[PDB]
Parts: sequence; structure tokens; C-alpha cells
Amino acid sequence: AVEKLLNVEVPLRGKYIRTMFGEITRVLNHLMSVCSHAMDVGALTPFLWGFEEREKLMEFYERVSGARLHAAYVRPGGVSQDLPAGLLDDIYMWATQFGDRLDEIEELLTDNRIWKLRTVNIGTVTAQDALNLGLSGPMLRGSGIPFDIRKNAPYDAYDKVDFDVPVGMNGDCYDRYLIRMAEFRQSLRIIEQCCNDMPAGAVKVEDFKINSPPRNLMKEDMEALIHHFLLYTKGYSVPPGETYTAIEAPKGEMGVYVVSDGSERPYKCKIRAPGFAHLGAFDHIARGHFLPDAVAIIGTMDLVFGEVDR
Amino acid sequence: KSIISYNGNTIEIPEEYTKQAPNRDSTWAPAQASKTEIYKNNMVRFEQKDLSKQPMPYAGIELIAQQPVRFVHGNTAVCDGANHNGPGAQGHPKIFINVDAPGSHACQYCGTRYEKE
Amino acid sequence: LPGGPVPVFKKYTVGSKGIWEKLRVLLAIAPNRSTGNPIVPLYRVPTPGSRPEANVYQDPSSYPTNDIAENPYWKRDHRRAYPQTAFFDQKTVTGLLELGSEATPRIADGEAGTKALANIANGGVSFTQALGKSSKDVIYGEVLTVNGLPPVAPTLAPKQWKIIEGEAAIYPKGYPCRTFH
Amino acid sequence: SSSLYRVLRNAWEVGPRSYWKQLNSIGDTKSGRLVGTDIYGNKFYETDHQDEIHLRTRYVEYKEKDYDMSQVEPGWHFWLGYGVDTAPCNTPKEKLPIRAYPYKFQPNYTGTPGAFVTYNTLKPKISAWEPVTKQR
Amino acid sequence: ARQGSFWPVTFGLACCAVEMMHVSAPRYDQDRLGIIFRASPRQSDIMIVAGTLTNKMAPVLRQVYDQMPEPRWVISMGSCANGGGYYHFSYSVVRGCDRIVPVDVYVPGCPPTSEALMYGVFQLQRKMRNTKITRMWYRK
Amino acid sequence: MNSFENLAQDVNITRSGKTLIAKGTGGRSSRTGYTATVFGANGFLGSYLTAKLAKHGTTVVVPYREEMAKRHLKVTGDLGVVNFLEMDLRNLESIDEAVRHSDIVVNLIGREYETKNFNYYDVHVEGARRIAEAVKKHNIARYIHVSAFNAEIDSPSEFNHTKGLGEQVTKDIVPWATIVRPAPMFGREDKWFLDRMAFQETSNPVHVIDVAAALERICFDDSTVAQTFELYGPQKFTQKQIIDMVSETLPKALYQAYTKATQAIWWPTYSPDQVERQFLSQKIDPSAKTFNDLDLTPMELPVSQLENKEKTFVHIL
Amino acid sequence: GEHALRRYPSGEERCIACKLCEAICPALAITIDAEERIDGSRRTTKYDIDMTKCIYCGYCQESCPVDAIVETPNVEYATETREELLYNKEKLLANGDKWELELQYALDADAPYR
Amino acid sequence: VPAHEIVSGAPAELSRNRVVRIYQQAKPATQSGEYGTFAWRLDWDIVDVANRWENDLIGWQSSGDYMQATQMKFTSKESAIKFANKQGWDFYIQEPHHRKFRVKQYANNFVHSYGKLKHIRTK
Amino acid sequence: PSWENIKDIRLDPKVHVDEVYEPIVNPADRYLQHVSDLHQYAKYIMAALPKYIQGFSVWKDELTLHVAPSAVIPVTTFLRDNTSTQYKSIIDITAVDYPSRENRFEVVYNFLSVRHNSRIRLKTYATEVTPVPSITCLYEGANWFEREAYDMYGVFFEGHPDLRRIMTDYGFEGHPLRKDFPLTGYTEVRWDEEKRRVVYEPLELTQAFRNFSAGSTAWEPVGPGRDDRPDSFKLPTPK
Amino acid sequence: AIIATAFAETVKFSGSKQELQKRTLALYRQFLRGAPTFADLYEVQFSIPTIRTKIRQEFERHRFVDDLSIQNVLYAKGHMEYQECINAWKQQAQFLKYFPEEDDIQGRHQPSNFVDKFLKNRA
Ligand SMILES: NC(=O)C1=CN([C@@H]2O[C@H](COP(=O)(O)OP(=O)(O)OC[C@H]3O[C@@H](n4cnc5c(N)ncnc54)[C@H](OP(=O)(O)O)[C@@H]3O)[C@@H](O)[C@H]2O)C=CC1
Ligand code: SF4
Ligand code: SF4
Ligand code: SF4
Ligand SMILES: [Zn+2]
Repeated sequence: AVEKLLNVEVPLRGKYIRTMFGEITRVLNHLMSVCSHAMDVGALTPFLWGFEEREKLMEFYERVSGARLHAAYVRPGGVSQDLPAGLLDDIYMWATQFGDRLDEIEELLTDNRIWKLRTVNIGTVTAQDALNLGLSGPMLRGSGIPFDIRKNAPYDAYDKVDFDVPVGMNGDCYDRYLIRMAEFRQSLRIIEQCCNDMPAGAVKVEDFKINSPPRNLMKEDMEALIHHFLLYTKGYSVPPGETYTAIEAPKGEMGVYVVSDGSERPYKCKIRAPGFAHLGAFDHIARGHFLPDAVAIIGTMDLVFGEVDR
Repeated sequence: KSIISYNGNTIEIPEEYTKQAPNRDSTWAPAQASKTEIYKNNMVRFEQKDLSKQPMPYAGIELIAQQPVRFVHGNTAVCDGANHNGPGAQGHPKIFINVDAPGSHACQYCGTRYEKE
Repeated sequence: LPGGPVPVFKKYTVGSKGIWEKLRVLLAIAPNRSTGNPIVPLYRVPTPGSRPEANVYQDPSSYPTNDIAENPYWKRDHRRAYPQTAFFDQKTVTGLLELGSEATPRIADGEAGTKALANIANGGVSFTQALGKSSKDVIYGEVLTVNGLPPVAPTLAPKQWKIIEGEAAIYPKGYPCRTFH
Repeated sequence: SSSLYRVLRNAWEVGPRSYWKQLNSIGDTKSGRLVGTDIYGNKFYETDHQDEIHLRTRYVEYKEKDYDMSQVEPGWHFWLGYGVDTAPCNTPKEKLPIRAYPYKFQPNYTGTPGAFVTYNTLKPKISAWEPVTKQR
Repeated sequence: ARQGSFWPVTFGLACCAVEMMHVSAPRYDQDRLGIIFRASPRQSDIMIVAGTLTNKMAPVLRQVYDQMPEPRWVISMGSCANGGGYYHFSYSVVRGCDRIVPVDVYVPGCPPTSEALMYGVFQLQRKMRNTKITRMWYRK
Repeated sequence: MNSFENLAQDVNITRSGKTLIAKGTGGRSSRTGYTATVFGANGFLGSYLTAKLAKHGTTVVVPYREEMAKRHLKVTGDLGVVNFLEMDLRNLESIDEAVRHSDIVVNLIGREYETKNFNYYDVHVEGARRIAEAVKKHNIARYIHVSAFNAEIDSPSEFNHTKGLGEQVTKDIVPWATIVRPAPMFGREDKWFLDRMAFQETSNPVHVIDVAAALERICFDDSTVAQTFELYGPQKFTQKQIIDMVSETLPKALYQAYTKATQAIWWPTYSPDQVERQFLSQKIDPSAKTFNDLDLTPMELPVSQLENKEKTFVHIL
Repeated sequence: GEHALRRYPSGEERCIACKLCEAICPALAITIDAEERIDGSRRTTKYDIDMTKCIYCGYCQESCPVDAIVETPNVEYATETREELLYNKEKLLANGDKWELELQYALDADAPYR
Repeated sequence: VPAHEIVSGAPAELSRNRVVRIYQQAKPATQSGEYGTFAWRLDWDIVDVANRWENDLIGWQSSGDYMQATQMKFTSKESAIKFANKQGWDFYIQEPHHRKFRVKQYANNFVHSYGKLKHIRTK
Repeated sequence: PSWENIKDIRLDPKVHVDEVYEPIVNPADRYLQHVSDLHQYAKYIMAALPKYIQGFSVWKDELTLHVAPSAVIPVTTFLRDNTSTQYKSIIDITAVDYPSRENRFEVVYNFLSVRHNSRIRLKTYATEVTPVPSITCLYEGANWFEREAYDMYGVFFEGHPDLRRIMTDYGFEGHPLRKDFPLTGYTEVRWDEEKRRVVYEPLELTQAFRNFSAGSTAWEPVGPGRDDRPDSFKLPTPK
Repeated sequence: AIIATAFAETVKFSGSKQELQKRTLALYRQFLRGAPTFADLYEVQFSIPTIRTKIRQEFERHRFVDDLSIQNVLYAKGHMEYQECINAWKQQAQFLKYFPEEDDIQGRHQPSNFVDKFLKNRA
């Protein structure tokens, strides 16, 4: 959103690198929510196997940024800094085994008859009121509608990366489960295509009036010391305007509506969270279900509650 | 060392703890707050406590005064303050000091005094 | 089948050795499955604070930006070259319907065309009066499509779908989820 | 591995004295190399054995029976967590930082009466008047 | 017994809860320490405030703290749980659960590393070493 | 906004000579300037007392005996207000060290029952001896000493005897001690009261929030020095009267033999000098100053239609 | 992890009181007062971080031109009181003293990438 | 003028005790820029007890006044007045001060002295 | 066929460039044709509903219809139901206050046509007291959004079942996302030990909030910028 | 959310002053019918006529408001307050927001005159 307001373009390597770290974020999200759904329904081994793959990925986060859980890596000019020295050879070594670590989790749930009977006609949403409730992502594609943002309105080097999209047919919790189990596979396809097709070049945007010069430069260049001093006290200024920018989070379509005064503070920011519209839609679906099947439907709208209230 | 506790009570601390640091006893700023000042203000919460495991980390105003003065033969003296074993840009920004007046002119980032000879 | 099953000696995982592997190929569901544990001499050696690549690193750049002499910044600045929101009231759309356009000027009498501009800028004409005054092929040229149809809600890049249904799909037939590409 | 053979051969390599202390310290049985020791006194070990998982190669044997992660020396702490390859006795004269003062190593004194006290580094911002009278 | 069995009622309402679920993960295991989440305050020894505390939930956090049986401790996980944190200057936030519950160990970190949360647990077990429930009855 | 209600003013000087400028508005994040030491702040009175004391930002120094209980008084004050420090009454440097920076100090150390280490003579007249020694030593304005009602030395009751002995001791040592005698004390979950139960003695019960309020209202004006106060509720009560109020809200020798058997336990058993105090009743000094000295008045201790509407609901689906 | 104020070779405090770490901090954890000392050099009289409102973004370390404050990888410093968790100048100078051997290893591998 | 102070949720204390000031920000004597000198700022006068005090502990600037950091921008002066009496606030308004136009020539610097020079330019 | 004899990939010939070549181009140039398309589409919509559409703005790939409050239900109905529009999915609706205007709040509506893959915005206005009419008649997903716009801004939606507060304290007096409401608020919470409950008190901070907005630029930072209005949709200069 | 809550009302704005007076009196009746379930529900110290005098007092705060729209916004806020109180969503700690006066005496030294306001400079 700030890139669109600022009218700047991120470099090539900065696009591919945010495609890649937006897909291992997708793997981590689908991992956490699929195994959390399986735990509150009652299967508890996938919780722990998925959380070990989450440890394997959180180290990649700690290599890349500083902190494991909260990384300030993706910045409005681009990327915070360059990859460490040998990580591209490491995500490959991870992916080679994650391909089978996922089929293994798939086997005790996909054709488990208890897991089937618990979610087959639970949480059915018709395709016409999936639009009226404002549902998106895995809940809209659970109902048969072929829509996702990284194919329809593409951004950040998803043009350059080839993949397919899973879309369910009946509006239930089972097809919302199956499309996540397939989005795992598609994200792994992104990861290996992005490790193969990684280019060289700058990782931040080119100019030092919206993000900082490197510390090699600002310790000898007068211009760069001026720009470094001013981007941190005052900040850069954004041109006056308004934008609504929506991307596809793994929870669904997540957007931000930001109003820029022309100052260096946003005049207004608003987060459109997917899970807000998913939990607002809860009454419409959970009418006439039993009390245990009011719990399996929480685990398909995947409420993390950082989304729902802020 | 006995200091008056706002009431005529004198409280007693060892004199190794009334020094600003074990380098320098006196204070190096006009609003530096003497250790006798600090202990006079709040000793309600240094009770039952060891003064030994307080930090005591070694005032730099006298660690810079014992460094030798560098001598430059030219007119202007260059400074970055980097190391040259470290792979990267460390130290401060590179500044150029005029050495023309009598005496030693110090770097305003690091304090290393330079003199023309 | 480009991403199909690969055997487990290209998967970088500690696996097994000896006749215990001959036992676990008989006692398995799929024999080409890893054990999960990465190979210790391969996975993360050397440790990230000990890299020979860190002492050779220099900050990256593209050519027409890092260029020392020929670019000035005002040619490659685009934050100050932002476009503004084209705000159109109804009376400028009446002005576009009655006076014309810069592609299509229906204005002679330049000296009198300023005062012909003026009364619409004052609010002499109204907008439905402009829709009634205006020709039918200006209604079918600028307001509507040249065939007389309403313009469809525009999209930037249209997406034509192609359902993959053979065994290049992600689920075989019988599963209630389809690959859409 | 999770084997009995591994705990078997490691118990035989390390010996029964060291086995009882490693059983009273950790649950595992580990055979190391003694890369070096701490200024606090904490022996460190690296295991080259083939059936080890990632993040098990390096470990500490402490000194005290109440042990902390806080009791490890800083240069060793980065090594135990797999930051550096070369242990801080293995690194040469050029990496050791120049100092003009002694090193003393306080671990952590939380709950201990040697816990840290915060205070005001400077004096109150507005002065008051010293009372001076005058007989007219 | 109070150390080797160690049951963490969690009142964590945001992000630090996933960082707690990495203490349940197979890399940093907690059951190998004796830790299990009895998810009812009637049986948990201790509470973990792992996340923020808003003004809408401060009596709810107090009511969950009220129900636990008397040998009770609480550790404060995160920086939003001690002194407000990132959301310190906000209208709907409690500036740390120190105002609500009497907390024994503070684990700092905005995502306080699973390493560090376990270290705070070891610090709490060291506090359990010197509780002296029976020497105190001897009027030491 | 908030306001300093405990203070008459902003700028307060104490009699020792310390100048105290209170800062800000009232409430949690501001400071009055006083430093207070409340002995026995673990206690049933002292919890309410330093809750009311640390409410406005008075720095409260509490010496504790056990550290597991004291945690419930960290909530009451701002960050930096309450200061816990360990104390035994035996180690006299802990007593003269906890009172070293106090400009007011409160004792409440009094125990119902003798145990292996303390009789009533060492808790009530010798601990008060040592604390008043310290206040004697350290030039502390406003020593406040809390006692029992029925506190006289000619009493047969060893509790009442040694508490009168205790005030003898603290008038002996510090002439400027305020000395305060409250009535029976009713409050929330009190030890030998409402939860112990929910008879011809007559004594007044007083609510404990208003003895804490009255105590703090003593604490800050120096009209209150070298005067002894008795704090009794509005209306005089019989025990059978009290317990039958409680009832519709919701031989002596072998009874003493029974309490003999039941004291040898870790739970707080009934003291034998307590039935002794039951026959004694509330005779209060008329040459003392009660609640209306310090401007407060204490709180006093005191089928056919749903069947047919049920006939329209649904009960089996 | 926790914070540290480093020192130069031959012992000088590095903090030239430029207020950049205070100006950038997203949670307003830094507070600094600065005075000219006896040498005429510009130093902090008072440096302070509230670790209860710190969020570990690393902007304070990214911002400093001298590279005076850094983040040590210590996360094992969990406390029992809030007063212990307010780090003044002296605790952070003691930290930059203690962890300096380690921060050598960190900044030998980070400084090109910064 | 409709009285919105009862439906804003703001307390009565703010509308009855606090006086507020509308002002246009002065051009700084420091630098030659004039960009922050167009909007009309709305700003609360301080309370003398509640403004700021230094802490016991570290010396943090503590405050009980809560409108000390709030400041509004308006396009117009009549915008600020309409909003200020619409919310029911006591306001003072400060009139701006622009610079007097004086004609400058560069040839002013060296005009001919007929009598005493009475000045020596430098350039 | 072993994990002993697997190849390493750290010992490999890697990609190496002498020099990277990235051409520079304005990011707004890729939008222009579609922006022209958007202009034409909007000029149709204003011509189709002249009673209800006061204006429109096209910035760059984003259409905004400026519509009056009593005009919102006839417009949204059109946007839901015309075969050309089909803006089925409600996305996000909220308010923004400009305190310098007579009508303080503007209420923005975001819509997605998943058929034609297009977004639209609808802006109306509201004073603090006067309402906007609710579109929860048409969209069942809208009301929670309206309700959030109620609590943060105080904007009303007439004809709304269960308008009340959401994502704020129950006894909270005030509307937070509003320029007269201060950042830290009016009240704070603590545990009173005397009453054995939490009490709500007037606010007081141990460290006061320091905004560094005082100290912004004194030079105006960005120009006016250029236009991407097509030559089809601006007024002809005479002669 | 097509089904609404139990004690809901579709928010509707009155063009007449008197029909809003009708709705206001109906609302007062709902509040005072619900005073005993408020006393049982929130476990209060006191008795029901103090809830009833607070409901009457909170209505006599807003009696001489003229403008019909401000009375509409007031009526909507009041019905939302009733719906929160009757449905047991508010808790006792926020139910007792309404009674700051009743819980305790806050202490001595209530400043009334100029001088005892001056001695603590309004504190
Ligand atoms: N019926 C009543 O309640 C009456 C009470 N009083 C008197 O008021 C005072 C407090 O009463 P109350 O609050 O109700 O009951 P308490 O339970 O508070 O009395 C004991 C208090 O003093 C501490 N204490 C007792 N002995 C010692 C000791 N040797 N060393 C250190 N501390 C000790 C206790 O510590 P700890 O908390 O660890 O147990 C506790 O804090 C007493 O003096 C009592 O005689 C006056 C009239 C009647
Ligand atoms: S402490 Fe940090 S990670 Fe945890 S909930 Fe708060 S802000 Fe989120
Ligand atoms: S630590 Fe760095 S940013 Fe902070 S005042 Fe010192 S030099 Fe400036
Ligand atoms: S890490 Fe971030 S929050 Fe913490 S002091 Fe540095 S800039 Fe501030
Ligand atoms: Zn230098």
C-alpha cells in the first residue's frame, strides 16, 4: 500500500525474495491452522509434527531477520536486508523432505472415517451468500468460485512463478480442508521455482530518500549521512492520497485502506482482516448445527483474533 | 562515608561506592548527580542489598586521557575510528580535524587528540 | 510427473543404513519416505556467524542507478512524479458532454468559446439537460460503447481459467476438490 | 537416535563415574571431546558421532548443582547456540577485543539480594534556593 | 513434587501464545520437564499471562486467577504482559498484569524466545526450591 | 480528576525537619512524599492500611516475615512505592534498619496465641519495646502504636495485661507516640468472626476499612501526638444478638481441655486466654478521643403463576 | 535479545547523544538527556530503556551511526520485579562490557549486510 | 450552534475547566521554510498542577494532564472556531503576523554617497 | 543410493554476474490504458444515475463514486444488480473524520465484483448527529463493519438491527478513532484492594506521551506531480 | 447475522419530538422493570431503590435538551446501555462505574473554598 502511494518500484530480487518468504509464511500459517483444527477436533499427533516443521521454518526467519516470531523484514521500500550467506542451499534441503512430511500428515486425516464424518456436511456455505457475507480465500474457494488474488490481480513476482489453485465444490469443512492440504503443495512448488529462478541485484529500492543508505556509504558520504539522519527522525513523506490494497493472506483476502495526508504520519489506517468477516459470518452458518460441530467450524474460518479485534 | 538522611540520620556506606567509577571520584558533568546525592535521595531501596553486584562500569573520561596524542605532519588530520580487522563499516563517520592552533585538537566522536608536527 | 515421487537418496535426511534399510523397505507404506531429521554435516555447516562469504560481501546495485556521472536524480525520481486523483464533479461532465474534449473539440469561436465555457462553469446548463441536448452518436460514442452497449466493469489483467482434470491434477476423480490453474 | 545401543556404547565410552553425573545432570548419555572450559568453570563438549540429530552436537557440563543458562561466558554462549564454528580459545589474537580494564562476569542475580537497582542518573531538573538571610 | 509436576494455566490472549505452543513443540519439549497444560484453573498450579491485557479482560484475568488452589504462582510472559508494552499508550490496555495479579517471574521479550520462556520456568522452579513451607512453620 | 484527600495541603513539613512537596494530582502515578513503615502489613488490618497508604503514592516500607503472603500487597502501589524487606523481631538491626528512613511508622505486631518461640510477653511488650527503641534512636516523627481494646494491666487476661504493659512501654520510651485502641473488628473473611461462624458479653464491632481510614486520618495531622484514641462502633451488641443477626442473614473446664488437645497442630487453634477474654467486655476510657475527633462516623454492623406461564413453554422439543 | 551500550577500543562510551535511537523507537522505550561534559565532548548524562515497553524491532541498532547500542543475543535475563527491568545507563554499559567478546562475533558477520 | 459536548463522550471537566487556543504556527527563525505555517492548530492550555513532574525513580516526565499531546489541524480559521464552539470549548484565538513587504534592489547596496558615507558595506 | 554418498550442494558452481542491469521506468505508466478504461466506465455510471452520483475520482487503477447519504441505497442496489457492475462482495466499510468540514465524517464503502474482477469505492458523508442509511438490507456481511464504524467514529446507520458497540470496553464513554479523543484516553484501570474489584480512575501516566510530530519538515516535500487524465476526459481549450 | 440479539431494537430515527418522548418513557419503564434483575445479576451491596434513583438521575441529566437529533443520538446510546445491562454482558466492575459516589468515602479534606483548593493547588 505504501509502495502504491509512494509511486516507486522494488527491484527484481526484492520481488522474488518476498514471493518466497510470503510462501513459507503461507506454509507456516496453513500448518498451524490445519493442525490446530485437528487438535480441537481431537487428532493430536499432527499438532506436533506440524510444529516441528514450524521450528524448521522459524529458524529460516531468525536467519533472515533478527527475531523468530516478529520480523520487520518486509519494508515499504522493499526488503530489510539481504539474505545470509548460505540459506538458498538450505531451503532446498528443507523442501526435499517436507514433501513427504506432509503426505504423512495427510494419511491419518484425509481418509480417516472419523475425521471424514466429523466434517462432511458441516459448515456448508452456498456460493451466492459466500459473496454476500464478504468471505474470501479458502472459504470462498471452498464453495466453488474460482477467485484468488495472486492469479486474478497479481503482484510481487507471482506472474513469473507457475502454479495452480485448489478450489472445492461443496461448501463444507471437508473441501476447505482439502484446498489447504493442496495449497501446501502449491506453496512448495513456489519455493523450489523461486530458489531456482533467483536473480542478483539490489534488494532495497534504489534511492535513499525513502529507505536508508548502507552503513558503508553513510559513514563516508555526506549526502548519505544527511539522508540517514532524516529518514529516522522525520521519515519519508508520502504523497497525499488514498489507497485500498488487498493481497491474499492464507486466511483469505487481507487488505489495508490507508489515507495519506502528505505528512510523514498516516492520516488514517484501517486493516481489513479476513477473520473479521469470517467470524461475522458465524451465525449464518452455525444455525442448526450440534454443539460439537460448532467447534470444527471455528477451525475452518481459522480465527487467530489478532485479526478479529485489533 | 556518612551522609545525612534528610532528618539528621547519617547513613554509612563504604567509600569504594561513593566514587562515580573506580577510575574517577568526582563527577564529569554539571548535572551528573554525585553518588552521595543518589544515596542521599533513595536509600529506602538499597536496604538489604549488596553494593558489590551493582554495575560499576569504568568512566571513559579518564580512559581517554591516558591514550597518547597522535602527531600529524600535514595540515589536516583524518579520522574514522574504525577497526581494520573487522569486515565492514564500524567506527564513526569520517571527519577531518584542523591542527593549527597550539595544543591538541580532539575528535568530536572519539576523543583521540591530534597535534601538528 | 515432473514433481512426482523421487526415491529417498535425493532428499537430504539421515534415513538408515545396513540391513535395517532392507527391513524398512518391507515394513513401509511408501519406501521413498524420509525420516525427518536433516543430515548434520550438510544442514547448516558452516554456522551463520562463521561464513567466508561475509568478508567478501559488497552492497548490490543496478547500473543506471549506481552510475556515477550520467544520471541526475530528478530523472529517476518517481515519488515526486505521482499522479493526482482526477476529481470530476457533474458540471465538468456536462462540460465534457457539451463543449467536447481535447481529443474531440466541438468548439469553434475561441474568443466566444471562453464565454461558452463560462456559463456552464457558472451553472447555466444542468446535466440531464445536457443528456437531452446531446446527439445520439455522442451518446453512443462517449457515454456508451460504439455498439450502444454499457461498458463492462474494467479489470487490469483478465484471467482466463483452465481446469486441469487428467492425472496432472492434484486429486484424482472422486475427490470433491478440483485444480483450476 | 533413540537406540539402546547408543546409550550403551556412550555409557561404556564415558565411564560409570561420568555416567552417574551425566544421569544426574541430563537424561541423555553423551560422549564429547572437551573443546575448552569457562572462566566460571563449565566444561564444553562437541560430539562427532554419526547417529546425532541436528542441534545435538554441542553441549555444556556445568559446575554447580543449580545451573543456569546465565552462567555461561559470553564468547562461549554464541558458540553453544551454533553461531560460530571456532571456540573462543581457538580464535586468534585479532578477534579478541582490546580492553583497558578488567573483566568480571556477573551471571544473573534475580531473587538474589544482588539484584539490580535502577535509579536516576542525573540530579533534579530545577534547583531550589539555599536560604540566605540578611539583617537590614 | 511441586517442581517435577508443574501445571501452567495460560491466560495468554495474543502472539506469545504461539511462542508458548513452541514449548509444546517437539524441539523444545515441556513434558520432558513435567509441564502439561491442565486447561482449567481448578487444577493448574500456576498461570501464564502470555499476551496483552486490555481493559475489557482485566476482571476476567482476575476471575481466572481467583479460582486456582492456594499454592499458586504466576509468571508474566512477554513485554505486552509487563508494563503495557508496544501498546503502552493506548486507551484500552492494562499497563501490565502487575495491576491485576501479583506476579513472581517476568519473562521479557516481545516474542520472548522459547529458550527464554523455559529459562523463566527454571527461574520459577528455583524459586520453588527455597519456598520453605515447613521450615517457615518452624519460625526460622 | 484525582485529588489528594488524605492531605490537608500540598507542602507538608514533618516535625523532624524534612520538607515534603507532593507532586502531581492524586492517584497511582503520583507521590505524596511521606515514607511510612507498617509492621505486620501482612495482617488483616495492615493490608487495608497500606492499601489506603500506597493508594496516593506514600512510599511504604514493609518488613515481612514470610514472603509467600506479602505478594498480595505489590498490587496496591505504584512501581517503586512498596518496598519489601525481610525482618525477624529477634535481629534488632533489622528493626532499626526498617525504620531508618521512615518519617511515619506503624506497629501492629500482636498475636492471639502463644507458641514455641513467643509468648504474649515477647510479642506485645518486648517487640514493642524494640520498635520503640528504634524510633527513640532514629528521631522519627509520628510513632503510632496499635493496641487492643480492654488494654489494662490489672486485668487477669494475659493478652490484655501485656498489651497494657506494651503501652506502658511505648509511653515509657517515646513521649510523642499516638496510641490507638480499636474495638472488635469485622471485615471480609476475618479470622474469628463472620466466616468462623457463617454469650452475655457486650462489645462493639467496628468495620476495618474505617479503622484503617481513621488510622490514616490520625497519621497525617499532628494534632494527634501523645493522645490515645479508642475506636468503637455506634451501637452496643451481645454475642447471641450478633449471631442471630448472622442466623437470619444466612462446662468450661473440659472445653479448655478440648482446646488443650487441639493446639498441638500447625493450624491456628483457639487460644486458652481467649475464653478468658470472652467473659471480659468492652469498658472504654471516657477521657479519650473517638471517631468524631477525626471527622468520620463508622459503619454499623446491621408458585401459582409460574406454573401457568410454564404451561406455554416447551420442555421436550 | 537484551540491549548493550558498547565502548571504543581504549574505553570510550561511543554514545554521542544524537537522539536517533530515541527518535526512531516505535514504542517510545528510549529516553535520553544529554549534556556537554567537562572535556567539551558530547555525551549522554542519562540513557534509559524501558524493557517492559520494548518490542525488539532493532531500529535503535539500525539507526545509530556510531553503532553505540546493539542487541546482544541474550534472552536469558528474566526478572522478578519491574524495577529490575528498567535499564539505565549503568546496566547497559555493564552489558556492553560483558557481551563485547560476543558482539565482536555478531558484528563480524553482520556489518557487511547492514 | 448545536451543543455536541453531551454526545461526544468527553467529560464535563474538559468543557468547563479547560481553555483551548487556536493559532497559526509561526514561521521559525531557524530555517527559511514556511510549510507548517498554513494549518490552524488547536491546542490546550496547560494545567499548572497536572502539567508535568519528574519521577521518584528514574526521572521520567510524568503527567496527569491528558490533552497535552493532542493537537488539531484545520484548513480554515472559521473551521477551527466552528468546531471549537460546536464542542462547547472556551477558546482564545491568536491572529497571525505576516511580514511587511519592503522593496529590495541589489543596486541599493552601492548608491552614491554625497555627504558622509556613514556606512561601509562588505559583501 | 545412500545418505553417506549424497552430494553436497555447497560445493557447486554458482551463478555469478559481473554487473546487474535493471531499466528504470515510472510505475504509474503501466496503469494508464486501464485508467483510461476506468474513466470511460465512470462517465457512463454518472450518466446512468444523474440523480444520485455527485462526483467521481479516478486516481490510478481505483474508482471512487461520490454520493450523498440519502442517495446510498439506490446506488448500492445498482452496483449489486446491474449486469455490468455486479459488485456482489462487500469488502470493507469505515469512516474518516475531517474536523475542518461541516459534515465531519465521510463513510467509504469498498466493493468487489468477483465476476469482472473489479473493485469500486463509494463515499458518502455524515455529521456526528445525522445518520447514513444502512446497507445491511442488501448485504448480510455488512452489519459488523457498520457496527465497527459505529464504535470508532459514532457514525449511525439507520435501519440497523443491533447497532451497539464492538471491540471496546462495555462502559466506555467516547469514540476512539476521532481527532478530539486523546491517544491514551480519559480513564485507566487498577485493582482496588479495599473494594476487591477493579476500579476505573482518571488517567495518569508514569511517563508522559512524547509526540515527535512537532519537528516535521518546513519545506514542502513532494511536488504537485503530473496527470494521467487522458486527453479524452478533460475540457478542450478553445481554438 | 440475520437473527439479532434478544433485547434488540432496529435503530430508527424519529422526525417528531413526541414519538421520541413516547420511546423515552417506554425506555424508562424498561430500565425500572429491570432494576431487580440488575441487583441480583451484579451481586450489589445496596438495595434496588438506589438503582432506581440512579436511573431517574441519569434521565434528569438530559431533560432540557432541545435539538431532536441530539435527543435521537441520546436515545440510541441509552437503549444500547439497556441492552448491555440486561443481557449480563457488562460485568460488576463496569456496572459499578455508575456508582463512584457510593462505594466509599474517598477521604478527608474535601476542597470547597478557594483557600483549601489553593493549599493543595487543586491537587
Ligand atoms: N478480633 C480481632 O481481629 C482483633 C485484632 N486486634 C489486634 O490488631 C492487631 C492485628 O489484628 P488482625 O489484623 O486482625 O490479626 P493478624 O493475623 O494480623 O495478627 C498477626 C499479624 O502480625 C504478625 N505476627 C504475629 N506474630 C508475629 C511475630 N512473632 N513476628 C512477626 N509477625 C507476627 C503476623 O504475621 P503473618 O501474617 O505472617 O501471620 C500477622 O501479620 C493485633 O495486634 C490484634 O491483637 C485488636 C482487637 C481484636
Ligand atoms: S508480548 Fe509481543 S508477541 Fe506477545 S502478544 Fe504482546 S506484542 Fe504480541
Ligand atoms: S546509542 Fe546511538 S542513536 Fe542512541 S544516542 Fe547514542 S549514538 Fe545516538
Ligand atoms: S529494539 Fe526497537 S523498541 Fe527496543 S529500544 Fe530498539 S528501537 Fe526501541
Ligand atoms: Zn574519531
